[PDB]
Amino acid sequence: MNHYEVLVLGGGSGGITMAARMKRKVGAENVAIVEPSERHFYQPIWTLVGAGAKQLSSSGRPTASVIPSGVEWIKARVTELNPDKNCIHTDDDEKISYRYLIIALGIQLDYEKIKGLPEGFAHPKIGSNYSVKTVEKTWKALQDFKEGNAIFTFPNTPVKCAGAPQEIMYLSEAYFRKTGKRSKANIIFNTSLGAIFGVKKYADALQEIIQERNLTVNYKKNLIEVRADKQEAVFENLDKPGETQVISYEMLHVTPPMSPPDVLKTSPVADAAGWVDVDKETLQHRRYPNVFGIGDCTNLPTSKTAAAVAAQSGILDRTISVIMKNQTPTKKYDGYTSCPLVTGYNRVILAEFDYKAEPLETFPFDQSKERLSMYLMKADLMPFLYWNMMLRGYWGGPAFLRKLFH
Amino acid sequence: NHYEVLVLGGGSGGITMAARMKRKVGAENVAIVEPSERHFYQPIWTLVGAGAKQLSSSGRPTASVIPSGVEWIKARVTELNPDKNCIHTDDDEKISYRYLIIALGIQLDYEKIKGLPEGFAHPKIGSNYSVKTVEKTWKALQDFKEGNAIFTFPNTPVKCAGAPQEIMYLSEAYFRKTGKRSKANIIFNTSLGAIFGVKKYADALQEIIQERNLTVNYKKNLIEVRADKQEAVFENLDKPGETQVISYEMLHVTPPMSPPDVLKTSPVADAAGWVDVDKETLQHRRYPNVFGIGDCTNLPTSKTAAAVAAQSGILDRTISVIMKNQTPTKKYDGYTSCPLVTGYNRVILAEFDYKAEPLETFPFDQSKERLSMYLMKADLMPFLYWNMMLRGYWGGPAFLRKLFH
Ligand SMILES: Cc1cc2nc3c(=O)[nH]c(=O)nc-3n(C[C@H](O)[C@H](O)[C@H](O)COP(=O)(O)OP(=O)(O)OC[C@H]3O[C@@H](n4cnc5c(N)ncnc54)[C@H](O)[C@@H]3O)c2cc1C
Ligand SMILES: Cc1cc2nc3c(=O)[nH]c(=O)nc-3n(C[C@H](O)[C@H](O)[C@H](O)COP(=O)(O)OP(=O)(O)OC[C@H]3O[C@@H](n4cnc5c(N)ncnc54)[C@H](O)[C@@H]3O)c2cc1C
Ligand SMILES: NC(=O)CN(CC(=O)O)CC(=O)O
Ligand SMILES: NC(=O)CN(CC(=O)O)CC(=O)O
Repeated sequence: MNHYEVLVLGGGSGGITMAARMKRKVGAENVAIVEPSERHFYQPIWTLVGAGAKQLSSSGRPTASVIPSGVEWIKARVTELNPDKNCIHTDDDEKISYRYLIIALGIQLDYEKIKGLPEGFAHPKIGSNYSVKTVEKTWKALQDFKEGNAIFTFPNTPVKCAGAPQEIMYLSEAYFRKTGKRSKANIIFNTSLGAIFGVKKYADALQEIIQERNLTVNYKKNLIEVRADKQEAVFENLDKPGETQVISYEMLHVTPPMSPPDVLKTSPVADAAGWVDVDKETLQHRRYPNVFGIGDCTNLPTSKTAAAVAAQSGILDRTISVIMKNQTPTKKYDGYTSCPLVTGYNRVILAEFDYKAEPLETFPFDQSKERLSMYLMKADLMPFLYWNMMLRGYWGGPAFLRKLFH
Repeated sequence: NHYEVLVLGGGSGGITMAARMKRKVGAENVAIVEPSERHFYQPIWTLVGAGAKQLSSSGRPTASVIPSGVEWIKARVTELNPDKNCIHTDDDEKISYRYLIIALGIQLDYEKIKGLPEGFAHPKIGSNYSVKTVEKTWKALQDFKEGNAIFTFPNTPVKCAGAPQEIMYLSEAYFRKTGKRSKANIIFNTSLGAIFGVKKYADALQEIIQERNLTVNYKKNLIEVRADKQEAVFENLDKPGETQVISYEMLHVTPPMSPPDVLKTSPVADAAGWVDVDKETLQHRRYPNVFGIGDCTNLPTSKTAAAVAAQSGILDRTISVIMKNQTPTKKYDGYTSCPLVTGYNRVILAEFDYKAEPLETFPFDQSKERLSMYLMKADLMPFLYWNMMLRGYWGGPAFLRKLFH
């Protein structure tokens, strides 16, 4: 069997970041990354791409260019995990064993659970910022909008970046105003959830925006079907089983149902729901002590964000090092996570919070207010620091800077 | 091989639907894919765990309930390719169909709890949800001397939401009748924030919980069992990262549950792995020749055999009208029932619908503990299950409800 001291499953945000940290602990030649995709994306940029404010090209880099130098890149798809014999399988029929395993497989997009998708993306007026293949379609639908309903969906599953499904609504609302066609747009947010946001301090701020900008939010309404032919969308009422609603749209933004990667759903490393089953403090696996998880694929009960990944990477780095000395971990993850909500082409509400769903703000001023400073940070600073600091393993939590500023 | 109607699963919904469609398309045009040699009426296991009935009475050979002339393919489904109208089995056989009925039930995942299932090799721990552990529940009740009697409820969907607490009420009554109620601290450690999701019966159970000094610990989920040390670890779902290690003299485990593995990645599943069907007609949302019944579906109601029975009448008509190139008319109302055994001689018959509101068959108040309803569940309904439901002659109780009113 091909073998590595540290095997990283997934070459996305968590995988690359952990690979860089592990290169410095065990040496590059002793780390491998299993990743089939040729390109690595900073997916937060896609919110602004779908709003015409950023280029798709700028959100990605070739996977080969972010692989830490000297780390082995296995360009393949994991097809099975056998933790009881410390090995995995790839779709090349290659078997790889490990001393330590880091699982960073992200979350899976399930557009096809929506009837009429993804076939319907071949038609105009429908987009989705959650995929490289549909994010630009959001912008074209926003551009080509003339009159009617502008509908935005939130599915009945876990999601990554719970703020992005509505960020694009606020940007869409602002685009209509600057283009003079706000009068002609009826803006609808049909969300499976019962609340606009899970943290009150920020839910309150967004509700103020919903009121002042004439937005309609229908709660517990989930998209089940798209008739891209007829520009019709069917929504189910989760509170009244059986009841469905057909509504026309002049533009529709779809947030797809999402699930654990297929390979994990049936794996011994998953919990009953398919997520990597790890200690919520240390990120060591609950049942396989040489297995670790990070990012969207875990059952860490916090919002699945890249900011969360960075905080987790600092914790996991310390967990693994301590276990390699057969000591007990002491540093505990607090559920830190962050959704910088873009509320317009020049404003961001920087939501930061923790396992308790209470604010945990880095800056001493009130981040529930729309701010230009926070827009610039997200749109211009954070991508630079992602490629050049986070992916090299030198960005953990902002806890350091939060306590500096008191 | 090809069959007009292919039924996946030879359980409650599978056998029932096979019997009904035998009468629609002919027995020779129906097949059942089911690997298990024994078929169980699982509600009895609640009383087996309490020592009130024998496990032998719970099951019959699978061969004994297959409708005459229907093909029993004793194998395990391993793939579903609905776009080519076929499935694969663990015999490397490929079977095609004109219509597919998916009745694969729910899957139990004891191994997601560290220390299980190997912990069942030790004493003092049982589970009524498995044939291989339900009798261990009864022995744990027997051997209980002094300490904590722990009953759990997981953080996943469940079949029969009432059973995890039914065996607690029976266990309480058993300790009174053996004199050792004084020596038992009895706790229901549940992942949920409520004792029951329908208020009328939630109030009834809460009054029973207070009157018999039972402890309910909400948002507490079993994550590990140290069977050797008789210790059980719970996570606090309200404070991620916090745990609690508890000693037990008796532990009853309700395991985490999930969709069958073969469905988790299947195109017929919704994003969560449940069979994605219309909530009223039970026809699949994306493949119009596919149907779902029972625990494997995403029907948003309690997963119960009574729900299967009501669903079998709707699905029978749904499939019949589709065969006649017509659109289905009759809607499923989400009817389901958990007849809660509250003691060795009493039952709260909870019946409700999609809106989580009571829908009682009888005109009297079923919130009250009743011997009539105990006698019905313990003795009559098993008879009616083997002899009417599994023959396709039991659907919704709607008719009886309207008469009895
Ligand atoms: C539109 C949008 C906007 C967002 N905005 C923000 C934001 O403003 N702020 C924020 O913090 N977060 C945001 N996020 C979330 C952020 O992108 C993710 O949380 C983060 O990328 C998670 O990292 P990860 O490593 O867990 O997964 P990913 O970065 O998604 O990486 C997973 C990797 O696993 C690979 N993989 C999958 N299956 C297999 C397999 N079987 N074998 C091998 N490899 C496999 C994939 O190819 C991928 O490279 C946003 C997300 C979206 C979609
Ligand atoms: C302890 C307990 C007490 C209960 N009490 C009650 C009660 O009082 N009232 C009530 O209404 N309900 C009760 N229930 C629930 C009831 O038993 C179930 O809801 C009912 O059996 C659901 O039927 P089903 O056909 O959907 O699944 P099942 O009856 O479980 O049948 C599923 C079948 O699918 C088969 N199968 C699985 N995977 C595959 C595969 N890959 N290929 C082929 N076949 C496969 C299995 O072998 C099984 O035979 C109770 C359940 C338990 C565990
Ligand atoms: N949905 C709306 O249009 C406005 N709504 C806000 C909401 O739905 O939460 C109520 C209000 O403004 O008083
Ligand atoms: N008891 C009944 O309702 C009919 N039963 C008879 C029985 O098994 O008791 C089935 C049959 O027709 O043979």
